[PDB]
Amino acid sequence: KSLEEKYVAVMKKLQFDTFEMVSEDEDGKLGFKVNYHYMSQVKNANDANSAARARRLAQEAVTLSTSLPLSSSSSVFVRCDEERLDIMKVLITGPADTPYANGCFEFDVYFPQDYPSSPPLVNLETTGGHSVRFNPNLYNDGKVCLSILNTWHGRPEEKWNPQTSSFLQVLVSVQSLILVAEPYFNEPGYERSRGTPSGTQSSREYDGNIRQATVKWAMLEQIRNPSPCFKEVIHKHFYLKRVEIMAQCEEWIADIQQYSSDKRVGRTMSHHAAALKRHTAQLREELLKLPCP
Amino acid sequence: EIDDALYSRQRYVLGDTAMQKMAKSHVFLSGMGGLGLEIAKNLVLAGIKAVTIHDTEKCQAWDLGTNFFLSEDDVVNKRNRAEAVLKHIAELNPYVHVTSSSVPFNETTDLSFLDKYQCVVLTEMKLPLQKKINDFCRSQCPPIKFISADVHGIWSRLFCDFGDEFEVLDTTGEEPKEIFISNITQANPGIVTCLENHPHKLETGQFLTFREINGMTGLNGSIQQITVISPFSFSIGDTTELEPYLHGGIAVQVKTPKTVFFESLERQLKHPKCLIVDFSNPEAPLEIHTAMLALDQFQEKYSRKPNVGCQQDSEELLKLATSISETLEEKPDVNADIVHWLSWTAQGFLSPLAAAVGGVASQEVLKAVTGKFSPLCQWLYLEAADIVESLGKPECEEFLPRGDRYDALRACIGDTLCQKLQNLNIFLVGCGAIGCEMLKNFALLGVGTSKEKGMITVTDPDLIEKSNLNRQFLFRPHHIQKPKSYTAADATLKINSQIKIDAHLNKVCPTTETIYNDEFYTKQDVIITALDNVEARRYVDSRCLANLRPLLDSGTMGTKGHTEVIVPHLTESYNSHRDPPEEEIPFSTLKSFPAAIEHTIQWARDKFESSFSHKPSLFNKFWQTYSSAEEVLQKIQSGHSLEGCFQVIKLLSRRPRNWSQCVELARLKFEKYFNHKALQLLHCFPLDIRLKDGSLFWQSPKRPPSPIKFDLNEPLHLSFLQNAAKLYATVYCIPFAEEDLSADALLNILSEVKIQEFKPSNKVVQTDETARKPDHVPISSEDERNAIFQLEKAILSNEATKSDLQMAVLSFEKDDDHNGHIDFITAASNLRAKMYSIEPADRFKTKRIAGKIIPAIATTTATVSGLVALEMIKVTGGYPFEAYKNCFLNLAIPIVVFTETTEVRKTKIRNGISFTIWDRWTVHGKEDFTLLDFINAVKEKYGIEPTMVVQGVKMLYVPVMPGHAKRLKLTMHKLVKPTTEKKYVDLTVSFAPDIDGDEDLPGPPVRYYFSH
Ligand SMILES: O=P(O)(O)O[C@H]1[C@H](OP(=O)(O)O)[C@@H](OP(=O)(O)O)[C@H](OP(=O)(O)O)[C@@H](OP(=O)(O)O)[C@H]1OP(=O)(O)O
Ligand SMILES: Nc1ncnc2c1ncn2[C@@H]1O[C@H](COP(=O)(O)OP(=O)(O)OP(=O)(O)O)[C@@H](O)[C@H]1O
Repeated sequence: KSLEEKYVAVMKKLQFDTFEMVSEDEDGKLGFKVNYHYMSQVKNANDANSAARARRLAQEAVTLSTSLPLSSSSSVFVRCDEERLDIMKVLITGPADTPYANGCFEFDVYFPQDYPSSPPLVNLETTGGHSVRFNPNLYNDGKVCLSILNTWHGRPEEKWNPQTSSFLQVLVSVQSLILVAEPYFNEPGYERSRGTPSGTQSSREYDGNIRQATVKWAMLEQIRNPSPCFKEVIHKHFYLKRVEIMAQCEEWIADIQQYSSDKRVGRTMSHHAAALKRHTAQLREELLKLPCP
Repeated sequence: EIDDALYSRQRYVLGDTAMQKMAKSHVFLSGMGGLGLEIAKNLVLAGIKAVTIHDTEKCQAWDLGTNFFLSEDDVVNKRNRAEAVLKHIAELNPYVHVTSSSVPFNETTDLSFLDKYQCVVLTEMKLPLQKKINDFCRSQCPPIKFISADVHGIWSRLFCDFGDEFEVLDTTGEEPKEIFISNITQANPGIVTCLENHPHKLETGQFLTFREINGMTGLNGSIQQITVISPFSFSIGDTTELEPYLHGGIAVQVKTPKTVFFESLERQLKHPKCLIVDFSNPEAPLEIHTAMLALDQFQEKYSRKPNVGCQQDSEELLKLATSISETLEEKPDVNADIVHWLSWTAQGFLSPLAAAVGGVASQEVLKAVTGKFSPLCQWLYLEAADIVESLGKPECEEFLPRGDRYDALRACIGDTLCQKLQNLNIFLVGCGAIGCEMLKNFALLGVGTSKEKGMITVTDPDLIEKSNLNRQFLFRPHHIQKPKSYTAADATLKINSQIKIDAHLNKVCPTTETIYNDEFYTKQDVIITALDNVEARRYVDSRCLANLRPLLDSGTMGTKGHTEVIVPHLTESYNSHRDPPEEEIPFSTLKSFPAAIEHTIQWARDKFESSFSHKPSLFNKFWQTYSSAEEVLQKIQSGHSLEGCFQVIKLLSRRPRNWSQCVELARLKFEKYFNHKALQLLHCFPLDIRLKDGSLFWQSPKRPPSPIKFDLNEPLHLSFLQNAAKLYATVYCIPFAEEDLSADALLNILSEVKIQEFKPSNKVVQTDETARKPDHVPISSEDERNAIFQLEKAILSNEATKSDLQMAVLSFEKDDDHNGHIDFITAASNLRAKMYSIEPADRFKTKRIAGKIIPAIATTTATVSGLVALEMIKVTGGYPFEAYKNCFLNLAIPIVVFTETTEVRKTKIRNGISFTIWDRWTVHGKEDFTLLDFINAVKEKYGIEPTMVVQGVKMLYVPVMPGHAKRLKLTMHKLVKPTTEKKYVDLTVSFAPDIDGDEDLPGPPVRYYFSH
């Protein structure tokens, strides 16, 4: 619990901060010092900014600086440009007891011109070159599907609301819906297989694949190739949680080996377990080589 | 036969039944002043078969200020007024047989020759002669419709008399309404309840007909008269004897004919039925009628109009008005100011008011020969007293004539206001019909004719089309496919050679903001918009609000029109209005469950776009992104997920190579669209399937689809096949001839084509009316290997050249009939309607709806242009807020409503300080001036401390942002990093609310200057 308290104390000071992601030349043409998803959208945005687009963003900044979620199980970290508020990056640590447990994911956030009349645009960058569709609502291309973002089917009350919806609500919905312990059932049609042996078997297949992919990208590629906006955050988080990470990966290796005897899916479990062991050895080496922040 | 290519916009207003009656009507028009010329022009543009203009007066120099066809040569030759303009009028519409006459009119004149005319219009005629003619006209069998119109200075009079009884065939231009029935009870009277989500929107006493009613099957085909109970219920009479209701039911509104009564002109002078146009003065029209009757009696008594500034004439006119007023039924008090101004401006002639009255009178004439709308009953008085009321008591020397062409307007508004008008700089956006009429009004008023300052700038990018000749009267058949702005500018100078006009082809948009910068807007004094869309209106309104310049706006939808007046520091801007947008049809309703013909039309339009605009563009883009099909094969074999590769492969594998294959593809598309879809939907939802509550799924608004069987003998099937084949051949660049379109060839070609047997898939059907179109379905491995095989076969068959990998893209042309886009859309929509038992539409309605063609007529455009030009005078004169009048009119009823423009709403910010949308705070600084200095200066100047500073999209300073308190010490130039072009910069500021946790209160925009 002392580790939890230290994580709360340290990462809280690192939850919200500025970062120089955008610079302009002598004429004013935009040039970016970090990777970003909406390059064309940013470069094509006009200067006819609505006052609401600034007031709402300032109020959201106050709300984020005051009440960003924070726990060693799951936390939200936000970085915004020193000059442009409409561009942001969001780093989320996966809640425990899920295939995303302790995995850190980087998101690119853009605000459209008519914001807050329309939901903002969020894209995922931790897909590992679009290799893995980490969630049924999170396609490998980086698309994020949510009712509040109008990118997922739902009732109007679940949709975007310029008067009541907020970015904090979006983050809470992301944590509560995408990073769940049963991502396989998020897909339509698959949710009705919940409780059936075939549905549970397919869920275990998907969860093993997601676990190995998370270890590969959301942990190993993050420590090896950290994003500059979250470099200190990622190192501190992995150093603080390192023992839990190795324990969790050994537990996952033990869990996936339980289904290696399966004939429908067992070979996939064997392949994912071999990949997980390789990535676990690599992660253990990296954590042993990781200096104390 | 109606020339649709010329008349379509007017047809969408009037209808074929009315137009086929106007083709057999003769109209007699007397008096060729400004008002008579406007009426004649509107009637000729409308397409009346025969018009007989008549006038006995000769041309004078005074006439040039009211007539836009006369020339100085006409005055030199002393030609007859009617014959001097007969030649020019005929050019407006070659289909119209215009004639001229000059028979003297007086007491001894024989009126028997008038019987050959259906309608008679009299202008600038003595009252007793009008009385005699009206007595003769209404006594004929059938009665001759009588209309009288007059303009005296700033006062106008319009009168109608359509006989003892007039049979109106349609009380309004609204389409008949369809009401879906939710429940009906067996009661006396039976209470009918519509679907609870849609309002009743009907009135007691109307007639409805019923169809598709289950349970009470006897109500099918019956006609009932309803009584409104609630905004969602009504009663149609006793239904207890009927069967028990089950479900369904649709009621249709029936347009019953209505009879309107009129009275003789001589008796109508007492107790006149006057149309109220200003509800703040419900008794003004009666006073105006009394004053005009007194003026006519003065003309009878003295054989001359009152002289301007003559107190004796004004006193005599007041005495006559007082004597006349007591004879009326109501005995109103004589308005001294109205009589005084009528005496003051008796000899004047205000052109914009004349144009507005001419438009209204022409609409009444069109109603007279068709009965398409409820006519005026009976008097209508339009005022312009606001123009001269703000002048106080100007001297008579301002109004005395001086010999130039502007004596007509000088006697109306005085010399100083005319001088102000001549020095105006007006930026006219859009050169449509409203723009052309406004340019004609400018030419008549002499706007910008001063050699020192006056200048008019008109900009429009569109070219002249044949359909524009119907209402944009400045153009001619030989001006087709030439710029609107250039042609209008070159035509305007003929009306008034002293005018100075500049024409531009630029579209008004942010991309062209460089030309129309703030310095240009500062130069202009008034901005007038004749736009046809909303986005450009909002952009122009924002620019005018930024530059603090008045704006005049107007728009016409058929017989409805409105005028918007915006004045700095006085009225709200156009952006302050946020009326609800067009309601989108639900995606599930459009794709799967259409209820009305409009849904099928929209579906056909979307299908056409996706088939000939979207997918060919994607094909071209895909084959330009990747060079060769072999490269695509190598990439997909290595797992590369090229953007939409499988769809492009599917398009490539189905590419036709000759006309026969195009016909086969069209046949397959017909089968897929109109047989397989219905079978799939019925497989998902059988006819007897029931919901969770046990109610039948197939009930209103949903309708059960029926599979259609192909049959080449039916004209609709042949039309669809021909259109689809031609469009696909054009897209695939397959050459063809008209002989290939013969039904014999199509039958011979299709005889060898096998029709694939249908199989039911299990695709999810979206029944949610709140859902939208889902994104791409994940491609299965089977589809992947099928695409691989298809493109490998294509490569083997050498179908991989650049010609194979490019397709022509078709734009949705709608004005031309030979391209066949409208034909294809009509055929597809009618077939889809036949699927769901929806009543089929026709080609013209499909053209109107699919093309989003806004109905328009010349009369409404002329009226709104006259009103806008009238308000332009008030804007130029700088009159107080009370003088400006927003207008909304609908000539169908007819109804004209004047209303004070919306007052600007002060927004309280803090501690009693308030600002308006026109406000903009300013701060002057220097290079060592800092952000903290900026905050201190703002707080000192306006008594309130800023809480955040924003430079457009860039954030300058927000307290909650870490490390931004350091920016207070930074110099303004360094933190802004501005360009040397601008001496200033615009920032957005917000302030602290009274309550903690509330959003920062938005302040007015702030302009900071980098130097003093
Ligand atoms: O592209 P869309 O305009 O949305 O229309 C598509 C398209 O039909 P067409 O190519 O004939 O216009 C599909 O065919 P493909 O291009 O994918 O071959 C067809 O899919 P099927 O071949 O499976 O019938 C689908 O129909 P559906 O969604 O019922 O499967 C239909 O959609 P709509 O006609 O409803 O637009
Ligand atoms: N942003 C803009 N800047 C300048 N002119 C514009 C702009 N948007 C529209 N227009 C002009 O508005 C005019 C509209 O004219 P109008 O309403 O009489 O109908 P139309 O476009 O000529 O014909 P129809 O609507 O019947 O096809 C067009 O001539 C077009 O050039």
